[PDB]
Amino acid sequence: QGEPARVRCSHLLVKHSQSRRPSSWRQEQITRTQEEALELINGYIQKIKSGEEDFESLASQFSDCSSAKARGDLGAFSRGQMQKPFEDASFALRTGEMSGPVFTDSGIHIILRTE
Repeated sequence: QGEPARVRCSHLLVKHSQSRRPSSWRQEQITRTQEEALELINGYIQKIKSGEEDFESLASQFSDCSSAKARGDLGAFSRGQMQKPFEDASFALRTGEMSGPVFTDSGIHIILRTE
């Protein structure tokens, strides 16, 4: 009750060979396994938690989503606009919180709720 109509999120996507589209601006063919993507995701999370790296800086360098060009920013979205697992994870975050690994048809994500 009272939920905001929209949230704004940045994310870092690591695709794998069973992503809906196993290709990105980084690689014409993404051949890593889902487990390898999860290992990379957990490595990125650790780098962010330790303060060695900034979330948006990692997303701009390493996210397999075209939103890497926007430093991970997807913009604001309402319910029904993102894939259900991503939507649910996003709306479950408090503003400024970062998720753990989120599994979608696109790959594995880290999500940072920015608004």
